[PDB]
Amino acid sequence: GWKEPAFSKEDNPRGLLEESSFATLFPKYREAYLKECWPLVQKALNEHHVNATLDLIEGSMTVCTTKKTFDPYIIIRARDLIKLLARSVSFEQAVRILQDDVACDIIKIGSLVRNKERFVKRRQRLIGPKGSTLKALELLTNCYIMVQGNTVSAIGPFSGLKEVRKVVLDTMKNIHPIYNIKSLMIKRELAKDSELRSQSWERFLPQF
Amino acid sequence: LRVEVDTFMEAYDQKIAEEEAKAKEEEGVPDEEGWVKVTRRGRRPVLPRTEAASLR
Amino acid sequence: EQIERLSALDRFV
Amino acid sequence: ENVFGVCHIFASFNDTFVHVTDLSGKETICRVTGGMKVKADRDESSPYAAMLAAQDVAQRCKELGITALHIKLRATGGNRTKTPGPGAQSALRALARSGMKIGRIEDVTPIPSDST
Amino acid sequence: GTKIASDGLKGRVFEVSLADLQNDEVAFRKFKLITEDVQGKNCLTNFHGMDLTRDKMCSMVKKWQTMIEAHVDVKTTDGYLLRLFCVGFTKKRNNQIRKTSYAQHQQVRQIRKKMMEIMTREVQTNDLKEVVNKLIPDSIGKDIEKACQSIYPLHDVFV
Amino acid sequence: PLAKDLLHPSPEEEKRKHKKKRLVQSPNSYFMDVKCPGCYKITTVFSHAQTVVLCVGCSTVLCQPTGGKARLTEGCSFRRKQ
Amino acid sequence: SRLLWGLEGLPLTVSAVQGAHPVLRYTEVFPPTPVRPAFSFYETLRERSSLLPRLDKPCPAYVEPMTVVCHLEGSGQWPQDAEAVQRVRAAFQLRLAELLTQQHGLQCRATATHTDVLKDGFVFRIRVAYQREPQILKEVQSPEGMISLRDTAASLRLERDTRQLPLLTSALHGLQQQHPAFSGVARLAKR
RNA sequence: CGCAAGACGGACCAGAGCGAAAGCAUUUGCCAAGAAUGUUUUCAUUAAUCAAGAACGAACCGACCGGCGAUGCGGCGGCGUUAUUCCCAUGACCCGCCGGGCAGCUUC
Ligand SMILES: [Mg+2]
Ligand SMILES: [Zn+2]
Repeated sequence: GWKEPAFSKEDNPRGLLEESSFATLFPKYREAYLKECWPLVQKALNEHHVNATLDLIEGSMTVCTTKKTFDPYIIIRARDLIKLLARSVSFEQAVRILQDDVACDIIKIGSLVRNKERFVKRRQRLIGPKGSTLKALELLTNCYIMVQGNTVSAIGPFSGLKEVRKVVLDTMKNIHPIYNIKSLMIKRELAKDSELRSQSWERFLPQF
Repeated sequence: LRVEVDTFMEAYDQKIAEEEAKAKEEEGVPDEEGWVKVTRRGRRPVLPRTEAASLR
Repeated sequence: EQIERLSALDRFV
Repeated sequence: ENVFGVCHIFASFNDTFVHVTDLSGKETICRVTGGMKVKADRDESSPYAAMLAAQDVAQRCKELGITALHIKLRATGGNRTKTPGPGAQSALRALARSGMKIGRIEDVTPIPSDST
Repeated sequence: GTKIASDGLKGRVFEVSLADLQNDEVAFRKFKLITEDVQGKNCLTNFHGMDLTRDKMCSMVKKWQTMIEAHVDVKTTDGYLLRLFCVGFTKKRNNQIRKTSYAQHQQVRQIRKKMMEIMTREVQTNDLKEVVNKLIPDSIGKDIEKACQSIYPLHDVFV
Repeated sequence: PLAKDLLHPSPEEEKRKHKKKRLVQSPNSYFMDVKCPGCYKITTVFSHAQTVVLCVGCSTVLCQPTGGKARLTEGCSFRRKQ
Repeated sequence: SRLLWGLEGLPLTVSAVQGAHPVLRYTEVFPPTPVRPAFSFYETLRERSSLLPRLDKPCPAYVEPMTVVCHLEGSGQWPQDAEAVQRVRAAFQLRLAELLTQQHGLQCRATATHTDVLKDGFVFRIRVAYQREPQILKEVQSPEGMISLRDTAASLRLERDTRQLPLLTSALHGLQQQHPAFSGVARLAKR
């Protein structure tokens, strides 16, 4: 069990030389929420000495590094944050990806199905009755998942995000999510049993 | 040279402003014998009195 | 609520 | 002044590649993969392996006079995910920990416009 | 021997941002330079192409406006043949209350037509040296924006 | 609904209604006398003209057909008739 | 040309710079050289930085300014009168000379039709032209009451000096690049 | 870095538009067709619904009078802004009004 070492200003003085920038767009129905939480997001990013600007006229979210910043990768984590906020992800969930342990993935599902009514039906299947299947996915994966429009946003450990992308895309491919959710349950309990770890799990996996 | 240029443009702009104000007063306002003058200052676009427009 | 219902080159610049 | 180079960091979920070239990107200076450091297929994409690969590339650059690097982060792209791998964060950190100066950060993940 | 270092040195393309080529110019515009000759530890380059950054292109495309694109093939006076691309967006007026600002199809074609001749006329009359001097501040895009105000107001016009 | 007298409609009501939906049909078009520049002879032109009208004396283009009312040339003087 | 392409403080930005002189197309029979006047050979006005030939000394050395046509940014605030455009052009001549001597320390003389600039021993004659000026000169309101467009000798002359001449100069400049012997043949033919 | 091949036409893209339905999305040229609107033009009952027959064809309830908002096209009128017309073109915004549409919310 090895954890990544922490990075501080001591590790490099004035590490950054040139300033990098990233910009993202948001719809107007998200404009109101971003307006109140902007005092909060600028406070969070100022800890890493990276600036943010909310352009109301352009409808854009812009983050750019400065001369004080010492961590080069934090701009990537800063760009990922503003993308989630435009996708209606709430502030507390969105800021958590700034920590190194958490990752993010935005999955575009609009292009899969030409027919709009077919697309809506399978999206409702992914959420399921009372949102149970989504949270059944959420608990097994240990990742926070939100479905908004034609995008599915998931954040968490890297192994979790790989599982999310498979099942979410598979739902658009007209194979039922219940098959994938039950498949994950079998996989979890097999991980508990140390025996036959090298042996194949194909027999234990359910078959149609 | 600069004084003459500024002097002429000051006089030229004053003449242009007077013509625009006079035309703005005269737009609409039918006169005696019932004549209304068609101008470009109205809201309906008009056919220009040019050779190119007539041939087109 | 009651109210509601009721020099020469400078021009080129 | 600072002598500049271009560093490409491909970070798949399976493996991490760190590759340094010149400004034009045609001449290879040093390329180390995650598999060359750890002798296990489990840990080819591990952050520990990427940090070891970054240090070996970084130590290579100093005797050649290379002092500053431009970084091009890239994921698998295409029909697959557009998320940087676990090794991306550790490798970028290790390059700065080795004393190498950092230029501009750009993502060069190939994004398809028409889905297949 | 039997192979020349300059042969491998020639034909290399460098992607340099205009901020690294001009003292106070913008940074979202990039230029392509290709090495043509070697002069004793001195590689000499020439103009090869021009492009915009990915983030700048993504930010301009909004949701409630119309996008107009045009392309031409024009030859300069000195024999260089170029292909130029432009993008434009319809602009909402200050006093406008309507949510959407769309231009009709015939208005789009009239805008697209005026896009073509302006690039055509401003390149075939001049040479490669003069064209690059126009591209650095993008005076071509400003000229297109002024000429298209009569048909439909436009913003973010760029080559 | 508002109370309207079908027998005696209001002055602003009949001019606002469609020409076929009035009590008695009445067109919205009219005839006018136009005087071209160059020669001051008077020509009678229909308001919703569908063909270009030329002065008989001097063959000058008077009006250009449009979707609705015909557009008159600049400098011409017009008067409604009747 | 690069100095003009970047000059600041002008109400209208520079849109095009074109040369219209035989020197710039390699067809001058005797090419010029940079010159430095002698102070004692002349007398000085001291109100303007301009020298005058002396009565007793022989004729001074001949210097021919080279014509350069400059087009500004298009705008709709220009006058629609023929003689009024002449006034705005003269103002642009004065403004161009004032800024050039302030930013780069170049000797400039402003005239109602051109500006003379001394740089590196060479003398350039800068002319500012307006795009719609030839169209204004073609406006002829006829007695019967209809305004038309007809070619005029003044209008034809203006189109030749500002539009046709730069095109031929640039076209012949490119031709010399492929054929280095074109300059010798053309200059000998004139002689 | 360059070349070749097979698909596909994102973002812009809307409960918007078009077609009898099934269906229809890069640029440009060409050929025929069409809805609505405008009309003091023309003919004068030439119409409606339909078994048979013919063309095409993916892979609560009822013609139940109305109203209010937006929306697409065409037309009319208008205080003001905004560009401006060699050719090409006479528009962008705001307000009121009349029609036939795509849909909502209400009523009888
Ligand atoms: Mg309308
Ligand atoms: Zn007449």
